[PDB]
Amino acid sequence: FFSDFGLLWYLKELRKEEFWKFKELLKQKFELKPIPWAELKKASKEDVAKLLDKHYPGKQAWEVTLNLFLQINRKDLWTKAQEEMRNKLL
Repeated sequence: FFSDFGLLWYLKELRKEEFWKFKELLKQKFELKPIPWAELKKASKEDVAKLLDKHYPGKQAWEVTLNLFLQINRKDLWTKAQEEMRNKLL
């Protein structure tokens, strides 16, 4: 939860139907290659965090997750996460 690049801290806060929509959007500018649905179909929140690190180096994993936070109506997590990042500039 406390790893310097870890997103699981934010992913755990998704409601059950927010998490499912997050996974749905991971399947589809977002030029990169999507995660297969095979991995996503059964994937818990812990599975997704691992899958985001497998398929996207850290900088991209964050950019995709932040953007998806905005699309599933979780602005609060988008701004909490930005805040963690900006705070490390101090």
